[PDB]
Amino acid sequence: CRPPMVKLVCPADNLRAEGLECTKTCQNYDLECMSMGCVSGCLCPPGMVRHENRCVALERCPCFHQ
Amino acid sequence: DCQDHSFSIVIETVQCADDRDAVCTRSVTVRLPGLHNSLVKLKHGAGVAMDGQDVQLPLLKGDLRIQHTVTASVRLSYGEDLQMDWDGRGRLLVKLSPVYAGKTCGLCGNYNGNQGDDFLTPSGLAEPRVEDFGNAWKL
Amino acid sequence: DCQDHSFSIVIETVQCADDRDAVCTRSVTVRLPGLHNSLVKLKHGAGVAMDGQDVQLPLLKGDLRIQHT
Amino acid sequence: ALASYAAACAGRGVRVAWREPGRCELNCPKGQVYLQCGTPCNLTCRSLSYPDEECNEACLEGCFCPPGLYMDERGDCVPKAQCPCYYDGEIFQPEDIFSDHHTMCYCEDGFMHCTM
Amino acid sequence: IDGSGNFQVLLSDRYFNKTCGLCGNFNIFAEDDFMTQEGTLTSDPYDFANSWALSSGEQWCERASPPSS
Ligand SMILES: *[C@@H]1O[C@H](CO)[C@@H](O)[C@H](O)[C@H]1NC(C)=O
Ligand SMILES: *[C@@H]1O[C@H](CO)[C@@H](O)[C@H](O)[C@H]1NC(C)=O
Ligand SMILES: [Ca+2]
Ligand SMILES: [Ca+2]
Repeated sequence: CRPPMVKLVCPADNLRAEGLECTKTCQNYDLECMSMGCVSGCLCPPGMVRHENRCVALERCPCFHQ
Repeated sequence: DCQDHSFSIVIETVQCADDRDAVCTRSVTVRLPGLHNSLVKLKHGAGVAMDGQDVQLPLLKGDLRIQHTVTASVRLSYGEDLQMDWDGRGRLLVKLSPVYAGKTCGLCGNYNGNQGDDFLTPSGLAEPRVEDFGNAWKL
Repeated sequence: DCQDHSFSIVIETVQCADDRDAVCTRSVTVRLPGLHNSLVKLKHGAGVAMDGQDVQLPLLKGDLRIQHT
Repeated sequence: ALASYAAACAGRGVRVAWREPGRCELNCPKGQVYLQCGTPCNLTCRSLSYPDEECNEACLEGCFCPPGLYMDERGDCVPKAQCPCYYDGEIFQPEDIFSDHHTMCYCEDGFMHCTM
Repeated sequence: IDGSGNFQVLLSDRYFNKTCGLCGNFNIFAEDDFMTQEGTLTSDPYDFANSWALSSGEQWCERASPPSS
């Protein structure tokens, strides 16, 4: 859909796929993310997390105090 | 569980009563990795719906039991340790056995004896304010 | 259907009322290869159990509807 | 055995009473009416929340309610504008409001009136 | 309040863009003064104006509807 990472839409067997509904940011990375069902969209590759602008290397998102 | 990954409870809240401060809860969803991979939504009525299919109570399975109670509510159970109550209009109670005595990360806090570290974020430091506390457990 | 295999119906019959000739029917099972492989059992009460799990009516699926009348 | 014949007749258009005190009269529960054909496309508060699904039904000879009332979820037929609202899976209650992030919904009578 | 029962209020300058009630926000633009209590904007008069009702113990109020006459 948009470079520089690949896209997937849905396998749609009984909807386990992580679509646009569950985008691992650097705040949600560890949390038990929910999955209502696969939705065709766009996402960065698994070894990556989104920040405010785009997806930047995992080892550079800040850790948040107050 | 946060140590052995044996359950997880996730709640959904939406605002009621056309007012700034009144915020309710609609539904609770429970996940049990022991039962393959089961999602058991609890809905606004007395409804239960496991893996998308509305079901008729009582339910018996490998180690899970769901059943009505006398005062028109529900009662989910798991083996000798976990237990829940839920009646329609957003009032959930969750009892828990002393087996999980110190291993829990959630919005209820870990389960040792001290209430002085109950605002402990997933990073590791505890917050002074309640507002920044709950913005850390969003999904 | 026997020619395209679209559905199949089976009934189970037992004896009632402690007599030689009083025979009844208990349950009905319908198999629809269209819904993957679905087994819907119709029980002695009004209960319905799809693939072993009871359901609460009304049910809607691809083209399948079950409801109280 | 008698009712099977009467049902077979009705498929050919013939209507027949054949029921009197002293035979199997339906013993309808209280608060309901045994009355003959009542063309059921309503009498359930579900039909109020979903008004555009279907109405093509024949005569049935069931238990029904007086023509100002509807049946409740648990089985009573007292309500008029006291019967709940159905929504996406759940069940709500008269005079309720909620607002998540996209829509604002209340429910008057038996329908929603979601906006946004 | 007149003899007829007509109400009137006259606010001051230091409340520009700060009033919030049923006579609407106080701003120069006359198109965005149906903002509900939740902060969103609507078009329906009664949906906008039922969000500003106040209840007090004994007196409970329902949702108001436009007259059908
Ligand atoms: C239900 O549908 C029938 C069919 O036209 C209609 O005559 C009746 O007024 C409706 N309402 C009730 C309460 O029966
Ligand atoms: C009114 O106040 C809000 C919030 O400070 C601001 O965004 C908006 O521009 C103000 N309107 C005017 C006309 O100044
Ligand atoms: Ca503690
Ligand atoms: Ca204005």
